[PDB]
Amino acid sequence: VQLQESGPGLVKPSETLSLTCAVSGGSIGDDYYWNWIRQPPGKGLEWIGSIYGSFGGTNYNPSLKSRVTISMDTSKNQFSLNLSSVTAADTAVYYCARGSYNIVVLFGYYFDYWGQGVLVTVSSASTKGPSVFPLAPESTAALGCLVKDYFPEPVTVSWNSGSLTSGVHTFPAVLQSSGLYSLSSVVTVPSSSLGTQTYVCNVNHKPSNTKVDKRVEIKT
Amino acid sequence: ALTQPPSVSKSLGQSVTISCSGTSSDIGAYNGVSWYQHHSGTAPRLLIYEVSKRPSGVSDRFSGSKSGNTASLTISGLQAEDEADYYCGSYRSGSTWVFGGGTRLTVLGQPKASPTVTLFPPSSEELQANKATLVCLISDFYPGVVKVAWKADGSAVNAGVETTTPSKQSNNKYAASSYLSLTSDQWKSHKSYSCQVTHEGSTVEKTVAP
Repeated sequence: VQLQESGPGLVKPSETLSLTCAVSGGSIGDDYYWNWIRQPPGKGLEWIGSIYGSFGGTNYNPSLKSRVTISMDTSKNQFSLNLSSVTAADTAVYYCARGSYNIVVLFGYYFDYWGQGVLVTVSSASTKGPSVFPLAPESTAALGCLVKDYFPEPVTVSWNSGSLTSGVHTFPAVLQSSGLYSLSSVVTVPSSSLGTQTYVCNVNHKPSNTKVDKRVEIKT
Repeated sequence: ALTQPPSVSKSLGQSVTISCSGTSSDIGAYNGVSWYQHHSGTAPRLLIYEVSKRPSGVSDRFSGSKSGNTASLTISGLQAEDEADYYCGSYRSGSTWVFGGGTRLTVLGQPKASPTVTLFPPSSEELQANKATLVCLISDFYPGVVKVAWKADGSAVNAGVETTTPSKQSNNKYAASSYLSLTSDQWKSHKSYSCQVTHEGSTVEKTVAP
């Protein structure tokens, strides 16, 4: 039983935020509550609303009720969120979550399974793809990649298509006064391996379709 | 809403209780208060449900109770792991669901750790675009406070510096990074640049050069 949010990571102020949750390992039509929950970075959790799988009834957070629509699709096994006329207050990590229960009238319900969450940024700023620069490289050596000047979050970085995980450290991004982000990812490797083993950082910034595998070599 | 202490500070090994004050329309209307743990980078984690039940996977150290309209989470034998935000929540008659405001739990007494510093010069291809970004990566330190100083030929550099707020690594130490954004002309105009990280009165410095 798994849930997965998807949708645009960037929405302009006053527009409508739309998200979908794909549910696996169980029928959405079963006797569960299906929920949308959000958390602005650095702030608290907030229940948005629910749709009841068996009968399709919705309940919404009263402070959001006028702007919120929750739907479900029995085929596809999905339910979704529409949040209209957004502002920067709506910038948040959005989660879908299953609400299970025993009896409800005696016990209410609780959220046992959650999606991984999707960040949605509400901003009028333009999407901007990063530049990806190698950070070129004793018994041990640090090498890396600079992912420079992008918007919005997030960027993902893996190494050698996910086969190199040991010694990898991807750093949280800096937000510069420009309004653009930069992050770096570093891997420490044996120096004897250099010139033999190839190291490639796999960078993805989906909002800008910037998908780069950058080879990192010692400077010559 | 449901009211929690914003902050609680305790020491390793000790026990802590976090309260959650609601109404007779939620906490006092059902045996349906639940508790969630949240670390940055992961979905909230269910700790307690139906006031005091633990799902499989949640340790013995977590327990829940309620009295009237106030629910309580107790965590025993506090470890570095337990540093997180904790939320209570409840169904509310007869139709909605409400989270507590959250409680930031700090666990003190963790071992001091000095930072490791890695400094990279600009790449060749960035320079070809007439820019130069120096990257100072700072890792494995505790507590999570550092001061960064950049120098060019031993002179202080104030312009072009951006430095992140420290964030926890998986190993419960902190990481941070500092970026010095220059032009290529600037980079080539000096003999060297240094990143100096000061942590609890001790300093670690790295230098790069064109």
